[PDB]
Amino acid sequence: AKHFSGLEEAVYRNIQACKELAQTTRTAYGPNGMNKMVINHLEKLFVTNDAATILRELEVQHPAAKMIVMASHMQEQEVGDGTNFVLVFAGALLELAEELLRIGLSVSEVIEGYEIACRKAHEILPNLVCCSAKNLRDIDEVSSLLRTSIMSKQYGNEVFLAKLIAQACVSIFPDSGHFNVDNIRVCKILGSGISSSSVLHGMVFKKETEGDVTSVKDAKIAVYSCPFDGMITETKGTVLIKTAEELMNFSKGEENLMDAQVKAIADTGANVVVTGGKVADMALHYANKYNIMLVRLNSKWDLRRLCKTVGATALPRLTPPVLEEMGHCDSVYLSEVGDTQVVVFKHEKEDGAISTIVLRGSTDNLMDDIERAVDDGVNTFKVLTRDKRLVPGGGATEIELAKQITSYGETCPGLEQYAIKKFAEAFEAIPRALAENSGVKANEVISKLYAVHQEGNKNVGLDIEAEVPAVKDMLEAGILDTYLGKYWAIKLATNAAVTVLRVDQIIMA
Amino acid sequence: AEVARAQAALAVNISAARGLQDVLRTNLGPKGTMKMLVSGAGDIKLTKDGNVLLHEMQIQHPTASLIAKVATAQDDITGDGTTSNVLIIGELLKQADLYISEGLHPRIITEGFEAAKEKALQFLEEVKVSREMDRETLIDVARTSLRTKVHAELADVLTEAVVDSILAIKKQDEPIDLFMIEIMEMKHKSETDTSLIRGLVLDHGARHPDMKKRVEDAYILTCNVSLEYEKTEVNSGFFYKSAEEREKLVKAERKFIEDRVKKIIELKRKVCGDSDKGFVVINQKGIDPFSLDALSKEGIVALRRAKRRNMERLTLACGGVALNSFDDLSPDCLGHAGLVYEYTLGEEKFTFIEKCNNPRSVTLLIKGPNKHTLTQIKDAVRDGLRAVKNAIDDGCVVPGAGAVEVAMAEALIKHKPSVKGRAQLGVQAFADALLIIPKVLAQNSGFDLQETLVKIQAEHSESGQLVGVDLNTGEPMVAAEVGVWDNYCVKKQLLHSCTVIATNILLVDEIMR
Amino acid sequence: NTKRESGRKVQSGNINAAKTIADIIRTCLGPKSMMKMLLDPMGGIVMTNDGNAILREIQVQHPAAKSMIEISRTQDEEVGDGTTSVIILAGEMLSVAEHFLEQQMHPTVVISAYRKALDDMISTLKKISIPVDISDSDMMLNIINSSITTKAISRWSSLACNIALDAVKMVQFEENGRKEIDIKKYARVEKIPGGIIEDSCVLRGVMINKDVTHPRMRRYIKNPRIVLLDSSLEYKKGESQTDIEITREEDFTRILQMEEEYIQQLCEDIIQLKPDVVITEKGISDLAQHYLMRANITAIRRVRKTDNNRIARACGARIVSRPEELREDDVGTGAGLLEIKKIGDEYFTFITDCKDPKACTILLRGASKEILSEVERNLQDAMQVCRNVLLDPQLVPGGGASEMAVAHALTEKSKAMTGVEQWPYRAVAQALEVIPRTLIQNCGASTIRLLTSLRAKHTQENCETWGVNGETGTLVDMKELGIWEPLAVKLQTYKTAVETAVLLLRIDDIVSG
Repeated sequence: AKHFSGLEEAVYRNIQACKELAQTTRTAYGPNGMNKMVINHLEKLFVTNDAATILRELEVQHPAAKMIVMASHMQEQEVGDGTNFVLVFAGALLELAEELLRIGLSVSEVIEGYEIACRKAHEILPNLVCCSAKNLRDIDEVSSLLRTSIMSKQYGNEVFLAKLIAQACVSIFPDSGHFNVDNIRVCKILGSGISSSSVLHGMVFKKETEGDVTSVKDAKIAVYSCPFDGMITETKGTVLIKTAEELMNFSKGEENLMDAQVKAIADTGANVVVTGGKVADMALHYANKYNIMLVRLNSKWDLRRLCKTVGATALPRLTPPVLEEMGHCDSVYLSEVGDTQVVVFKHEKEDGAISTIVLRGSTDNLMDDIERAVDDGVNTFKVLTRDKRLVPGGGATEIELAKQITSYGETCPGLEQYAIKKFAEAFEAIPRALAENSGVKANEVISKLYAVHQEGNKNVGLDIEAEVPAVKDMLEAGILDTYLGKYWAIKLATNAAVTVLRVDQIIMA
Repeated sequence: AEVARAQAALAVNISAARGLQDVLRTNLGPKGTMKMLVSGAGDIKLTKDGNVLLHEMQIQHPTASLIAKVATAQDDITGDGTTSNVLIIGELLKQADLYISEGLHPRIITEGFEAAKEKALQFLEEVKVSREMDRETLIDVARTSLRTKVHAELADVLTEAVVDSILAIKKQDEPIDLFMIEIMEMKHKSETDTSLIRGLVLDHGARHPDMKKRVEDAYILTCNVSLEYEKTEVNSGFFYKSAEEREKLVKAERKFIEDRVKKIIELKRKVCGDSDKGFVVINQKGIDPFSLDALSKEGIVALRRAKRRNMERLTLACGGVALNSFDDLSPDCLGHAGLVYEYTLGEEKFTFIEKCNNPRSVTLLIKGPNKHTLTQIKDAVRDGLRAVKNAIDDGCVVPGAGAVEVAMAEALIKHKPSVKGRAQLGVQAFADALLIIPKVLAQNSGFDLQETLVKIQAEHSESGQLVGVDLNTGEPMVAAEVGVWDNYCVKKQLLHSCTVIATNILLVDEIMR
Repeated sequence: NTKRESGRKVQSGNINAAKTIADIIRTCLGPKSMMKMLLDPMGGIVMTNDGNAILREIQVQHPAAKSMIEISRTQDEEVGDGTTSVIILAGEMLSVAEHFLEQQMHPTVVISAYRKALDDMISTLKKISIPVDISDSDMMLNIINSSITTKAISRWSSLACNIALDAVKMVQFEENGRKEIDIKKYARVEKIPGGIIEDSCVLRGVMINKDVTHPRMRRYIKNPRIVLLDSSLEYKKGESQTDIEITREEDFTRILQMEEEYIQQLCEDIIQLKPDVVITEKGISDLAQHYLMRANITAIRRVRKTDNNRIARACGARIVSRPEELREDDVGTGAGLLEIKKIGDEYFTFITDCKDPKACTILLRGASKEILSEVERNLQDAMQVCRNVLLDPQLVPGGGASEMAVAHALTEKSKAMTGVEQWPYRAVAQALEVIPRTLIQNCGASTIRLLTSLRAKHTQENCETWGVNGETGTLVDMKELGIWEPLAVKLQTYKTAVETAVLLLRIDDIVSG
């Protein structure tokens, strides 16, 4: 770092971050998501509509922001819609908390008041348990619950994506009591429409498939990054291609060498060779005759997905597999995935933990936007598995916490009296984020929600009914939340907010 | 080259010293605030702990070196109070400045500090009173000692936990912990938490289907290196650099593996019978799959990944002695732990050893997924274990939260010396230096810093009461009745270390480039 | 290259350089003290009461600065104290004298005034020197104690006394009739790890710590005989290179054993003849030592010829070629005790010796290994007062009273004599008086008013039996107070200072080539 003086980090650094955070979740949160352009070190267009992703990609130069980054990342694992919340609740509380400081309120006196308010907020949340639904045998129930999560993360086809994520997540384990984070793995294959994406189960290798079939039930695999150019460690790993005379004997010789390799795996157990290494011209010929599958050209990502599920372990050497390097899948077969030929394995009773949604788009640009919707939606299913408490649609949750917190200023006083009040406004930052998206007055949005006085129903979503004002029931629309989502978000948000607010000058020479 | 002489030169030293203390003024009590420190190495250390902040990086001055040197002395003995130290030295200097600037000598102020200080050590011996070494009394000190280091919430979680660590001595009373330090750190759901595990816990463990999960009669043999190579205590080389080399390394691991396992199964039979008691083996390196199958089936619990730091502690706890080879060892020299059980939480395995023969090791398990949380909670534990440790050793403890500061100041009563008045300057400056501790709590809290202090002086006038500024509301109170007391060791070593440092600053009137 | 600058221009540059050094050390001397802080170029803190230390670590300048470093080094070698004193005297004299007498115009007269102030000073200071006995310990006790607490040590004062006092007296020179000055090398101190004061022995002889290092090398023989090479050892110890080839394989084997073979031939000679001590000035090894231990003969190794010949007088036996050469005794007795105490696996042989030149290395023990260092410094100051008393039983009852005593003495004489000499002689009178005035600066009040009472006291009562102490800054009967300055330090410090100030006055060219 660099040196600082006059307790600058508290007044100055805290508000710089607030803004940096702002408007990358103050318009890509709620019922319509919005694209932001991120260019990475290998430059390409990348559209983000998700809070956790855009921060991983950014290099945080502010030390004030970095705390807040970590808490968003916990929330990415845990909810995938409490991740959008960390930023907006946290930034807003510091802006308001700065105002209090000027009056003379001490930094910790306010921190007391935010903490009794948070415990209190959590007491209100069982009054914001409005209806309970949970069928994990029904695609129909699941899709409505995910629907507000994926909405925030996409501007596209909301309804169609909701059926694909629901179909994957239910179908894999409809009797599980807990679900996994890498239970669904993405496969990102080029071509076709967005609404031409589909659902398979088990591992898909998105890279080239060759050999020739020979089984559809015996799906034993052995995983290598070791090439078959002429690399074998049971004998010598040297090639002879630097001499013209030898190179010719070697081309002819590669045929027989390849037969030794293929058998060497298979006999001890394989039917499909997983090969991150490369398969020569002559090599490709011997496997076609012999009739063992090849899944050629596998990058590190492709091989790791495979290893983690089956417990097959890769080496850069080729020797017959021991049992720890052997995996098994319930099935394999060769059929097109989205209308492109690949290998599809099945897992849904072997160990599950890998389903595949094929993300399609004639360009990689269309795919990233749907990558965010599914990946966040994995972890939203993991909340609905654990509990059934159903929390109304976005932004309709937020009003009631604000109304009962205002009561909390009046009944408690102290020097915490002020802090509690700004805790109240700070939950209103979330529908003010929707007012800022809609581009109409903040104040008018807030006015309608208090006037009808409905608490757990009414909010201004993103519509053309949000342009000339109206209010709508987000309790009944297929836009629902869950209890734990909000319980986690708030807890880690208040964790993050308070602790940046403590900071004082960096002392260095 | 350049040389600054006389009172001009002394200014250059004291002004710097005062400015460091001003920055750190923000810290102290829980109504203080964490300070963000970034050295030149990245990473956000969020520490309010003064000792950590002085060492990792701090403002360059000559006096930067002095505030750290005394921080170093304080921490090592007592292991609390390094925030506290900073602020009194500062306020002493302020007072000393007013007189020299009038047209007085640095040296006469200095001598009067020595007279002043000596009366104050003697003041401690009266004001102190014996309090229990029973668990709940130590809660009330632990609650206070944790609060001067770090924030309120962080202080509250650790109170009960830290007390149970230091209580599990053998009636071995020292100021510091030496072997009850074990740091285990975990990225977990709970954002901040500390768990009490009594006895020494092992870094990771191996588990097999046939292995004994619950073991009630564990004869530990502690081994080091390894089942990969016979006759070793440090690792052997490797062969894989060529294609041909790979095959060889794996093939002769069969011989190495084959020699080792034999030793262990024959020793198990002497000690346990067949399977009638349980046997624990400590691998500090890789465990080969072939050996995991045989040991596990047999009734032998293999453990994978232990430290050299576990190895030292394990020996004291079980009564066994270390071996660095997997070989036979006499039943006598094996340790006994009467319970071993493995709790698998998150992605790590914590295997406990409980029923410790000799408890001088305990383990605190730090939760915190985030880097920012882990650094807060973990660094509070260390200064916390040693704080409470001072209290159990100490037979007498002193009332706390500025209780003693205001008493000493009034008693030391102006116009008591008459010798030359050289003593008068010092005894007068030292009165106001002590009263920094009220002042900084009052600054942190509502109302004006001196406004709360004059009410403390007034209540102090009423005898039968030691009155200071609360840590949790910044108001006047009888400290004693609330329970907020601080160990003797902090308060004794404070006086010696503050006087010497600030004495030397005034002695410096030549600073050479 | 050549640089030309002439006269009074060069002579100011000298003042400028000297005085800046002199000022803080003028405060550091006395029984009150200051600190000269170095700000290092690498950073960090080093601070001393000694100006030369700080000059050495950085800042050397052409005129005065190099002169002050060089005279002060000679001073350490001599008495061992007063290293501090020289530099102040040299700078105050050059400061005060030069300017008034140059504007008037007379450089060479000033050089002759320095002589007349040297002549006066010796006579008057010797009259006030009071005889005490060196057969009465309680008298020597008072003087030696002051030297210790001039460094401000009172903890380790008592221990220094008991060792030093007896020990230096036994040191002679190799004239043998003296006694007197026992300048370092004929007195020394060497330290042994850790220890405590109950492990301290008084040692009036010399100790060899590379004598009996094993429990199979000489136990206790009251008087040993040390056998010099010759005909019971050999002078040889090396490898032969009669014919050598790198091509030859057997050459590598031959060359390395030839070292070892030679050592066995030396060590076999001692075995066959039976010494009880052998001395080698070449320096044997551990491994060479081993062969001597089966015969039960101690080796003294890593020594030097001047040490073994003095040590032979001390031990109680003269230098003999072999144990079969026995002729007329140069010393037939010399050691009163042989004592051996073990710390680690290294044995340390103490040998008490009376009235022989020796080397007189006395034992010491600190509280720790660090403290051995501080203890060794206090003895360097203590053994100095023993050589002072042993030389001249007459010594000053000074205490800064002494500088003052001479200063007033000269003022009286300048007035009486009249003549062209009186103005340069009056200038130097005053230079000497600046110094005791600074001691009163630490104490308080108007320094010059207090100094006036000293002036009146010198003619009326006494010069310095009733003098001034710098800790009171008032007149105190210096004899009753038991603060006495060592005459030997004051005599030499004042001789060199005039000369270094006199050298700079003579210089009126500084070239840089």
